Amino acid sequence: PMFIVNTNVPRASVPDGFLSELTQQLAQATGKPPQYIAVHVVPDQLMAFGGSSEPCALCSLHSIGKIGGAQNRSYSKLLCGLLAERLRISPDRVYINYYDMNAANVGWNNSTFA
Amino acid sequence: PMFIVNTNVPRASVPDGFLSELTQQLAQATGKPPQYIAVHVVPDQLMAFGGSSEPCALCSLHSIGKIGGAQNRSYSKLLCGLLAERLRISPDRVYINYYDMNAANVGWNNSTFA
Amino acid sequence: PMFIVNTNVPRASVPDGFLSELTQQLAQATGKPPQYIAVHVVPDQLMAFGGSSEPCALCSLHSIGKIGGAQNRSYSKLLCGLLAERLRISPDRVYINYYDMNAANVGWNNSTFA
Ligand SMILES: CN(Cc1cnc2[nH+]c(N)nc(N)c2n1)c1ccc(C(=O)N[C@@H](CCC(=O)O)C(=O)O)cc1
Repeated sequence: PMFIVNTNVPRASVPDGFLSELTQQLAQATGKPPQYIAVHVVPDQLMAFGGSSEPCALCSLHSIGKIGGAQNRSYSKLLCGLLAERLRISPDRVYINYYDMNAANVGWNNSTFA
Repeated sequence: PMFIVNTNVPRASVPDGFLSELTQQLAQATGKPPQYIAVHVVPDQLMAFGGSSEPCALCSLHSIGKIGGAQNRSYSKLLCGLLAERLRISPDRVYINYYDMNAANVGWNNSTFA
Repeated sequence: PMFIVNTNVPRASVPDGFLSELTQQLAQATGKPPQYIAVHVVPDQLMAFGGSSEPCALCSLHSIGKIGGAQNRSYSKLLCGLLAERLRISPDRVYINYYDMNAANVGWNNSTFA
């Protein structure tokens, strides 16, 4: 799985250990080994949410499977909780786009997962 | 709806007010209120189009519905027009990927829109 | 086609010629004219892969057609090879998401490719 957060929160406000916390929490949430979890945080972005430049985040979670109605509700609670606690971003200023990827459409290690 | 633009145009060439103009015009174009619109501009990027480093842009528009052939032609005219007028990017050096998101695959405020 | 690479490798470690090589090799691999190839490299990113912040890359290839099982395996060998040779990223620390875009869902030059 791959989780990306783009945010206008400044770099210095991203706490040490945030990438490792995201890795462990997403490994637990997706049921996949941490070795497969990729995380990417992009601070200092020029972005607005609802016309406002107060703290916000635009995010995506891609996974081969483990994506669906109830699962995505759970991921949204988990990830909004982490963004609120660690980055001080209100959950109503976060969007997360979820992508269920087919194995043939994910390259890795000179091939794909197909 | 969520609109992202990545461009090699420098930050100082992004005019004041641009995020608000994008918010307003996308609200009108999609039929969703400004409150739902997120916009994200990423200047100073290392990118080429057709092998050339002349000004260019790679963009995304994500929406739950309101995506389709005629609508996407209209969005492209609107958004290429804005990028040409405000960022001086030729419309033939812009790509915009459109994504019709399922409500269950969009998270916000601790849940999803399903 | 459009290829994006996000990496924690620093900007100074991206060699001169990288975007040009990606453009030429992707034109060759996809069979599309280089005039239609867009490339984008984003170094200096805060990211981790599998619990490690050693060099890694999260990438996307979007194309109208030219996407499929065998084609994506070939692209992954080509692109992981380039990332290893030029950026010193191990191929097992690379993810590439492939997207077969409908022509009506790609804006360009004030319209779509439909
Ligand atoms: C971002 N959204 C949530 C929201 C709801 N439905 C959607 N439905 C679709 N199809 N797409 C998106 N993006 C949607 N987003 C959003 C943002 C701000 C207010 C808002 O300012 N509400 C007023 C009025 C209260 C109310 O909405 O009941 C307020 O003062 O809080 C509502 C919704």
